[PDB]
Amino acid sequence: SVYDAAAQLTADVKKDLRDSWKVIGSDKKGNGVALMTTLFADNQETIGYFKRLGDVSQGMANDKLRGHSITLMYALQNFIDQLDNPDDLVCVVERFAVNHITRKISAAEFGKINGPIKKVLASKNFGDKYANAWAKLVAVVQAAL
Amino acid sequence: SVYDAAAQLTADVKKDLRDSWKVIGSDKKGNGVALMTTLFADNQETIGYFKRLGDVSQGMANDKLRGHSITLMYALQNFIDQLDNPDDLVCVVERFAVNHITRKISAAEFGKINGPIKKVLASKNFGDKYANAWAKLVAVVQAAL
Ligand code: HEM
Ligand code: HEM
Repeated sequence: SVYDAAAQLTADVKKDLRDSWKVIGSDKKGNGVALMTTLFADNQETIGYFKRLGDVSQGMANDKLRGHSITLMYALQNFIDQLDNPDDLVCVVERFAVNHITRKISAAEFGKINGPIKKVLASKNFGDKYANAWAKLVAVVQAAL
Repeated sequence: SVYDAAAQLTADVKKDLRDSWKVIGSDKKGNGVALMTTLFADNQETIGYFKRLGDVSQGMANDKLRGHSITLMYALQNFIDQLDNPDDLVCVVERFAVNHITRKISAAEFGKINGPIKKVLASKNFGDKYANAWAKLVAVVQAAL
C-alpha cells in the first residue's frame, strides 16, 4: 500500500529529504538535466523511452530535454511539500503514477532513478544517508506502480 | 508564434503575476480545488475530460480531484519561476502542451480557464489588472496548442 510506504518517511527521513532538497532543488534546470543525462549514461536501455525528446545526447542544448528536466523537478517539489500530510502525499503520488503506468514503467524500472539521484546528491556533498532517504521516497512511488 | 506570445510578458505583467502568485500559490490545495470546481460550475461541457477523476462535484473530498488540483498548481509554479528566461519558459510550456494536445484539448478549450482564474483571484481581492496579467500567461500556452 502506498500509505504503508509513506510510513517509512519518519521524522529523520523527512528532515534529510528537506535539507538536501533545499540545495539540489535550488537549481532545477542544472540538477534536473544532470539527473537525466546520468540516467542515460548509466542506463542506456532507458533512452528508447524518451524518443519524443529527440537527441538526448545534446544535453542542455536540447530544448525538449531541458523542459522535461525542469518539469521533473517540480514533481519532486510537489512530493517534498506534501511530506507532512500522508493523505495529500498519497493522492499526488497516485495521479503521478497514472502516466508512468500507461507508459509501461514497472516499479523496478522506475527504481533505476536511484543511481542518478545518489550521484547528483554526492556532487553536492550529500552522502549515503541522504541517498537512502531519497530511496525511501522513490519507494513510495514504486508502491503505486 | 509562442515566442511572440511570451514577449507580451512585460516587466509590469511579470510583477503582477508574481505578486498575485505569492498569495494564491501559498495554498495550492485550497486554491487549486477552487479553480477546478469553478471550472466545472461555469463550463459543465468540460467535465467529460475529467471522467477518470470520478465525481468531481465532491470537490476537496475527492482524493483524485484533490491530487490533480495540487499538481496543477505546481505547473503554474513552474511557469512563474521561468519568467526571467523566455527560452526556459517556452520549453516548459511546450512540454506541458504535449499531454493536453494528446488529449485533444484545443486552444479554444484551454482559454476557458481564464474565467475561473479571474474568479479565484477576485475571491482573494485581486482585480481586473491581475486577471489580465494571467490571461497573457494563458495565451502563451494557447499559442502552443
Ligand atoms: C524521480 C523520478 C521521476 C520523476 C519525478 C518523473 C517525472 C515525470 C514528469 C513530471 C513527467 C511529465 C508528465 C507526464 O507524465 O506526462 C514524466 C514523463 C515521463 N517519464 Fe517520468 N519521472 C521520473 C522517472 C522516470 C523514469 C525512471 C522513467 C523511465 C526509465 C520515466 C519515464 C517517463 C516517460 C517515458 C515520460 C514521457 C516523456 C515524453 O515522451 O514526453 N520517468 N516523468
Ligand atoms: C492553467 C491551466 C491548467 C493547468 C496549469 C493544467 C495542469 C495540468 C497538469 C499538471 C496535469 C497533469 C500532467 C499531465 O497529465 O499532463 C494536467 C492533466 C489534465 N489536464 Fe490540464 N491544466 C490546465 C487546464 C486544463 C483545461 C482547461 C483542460 C480541459 C478543458 C485540462 C484537461 C486536463 C486533463 C483531461 C488532464 C488529465 C487529468 C487526469 O486524468 O488525472 N487542463 N493538467
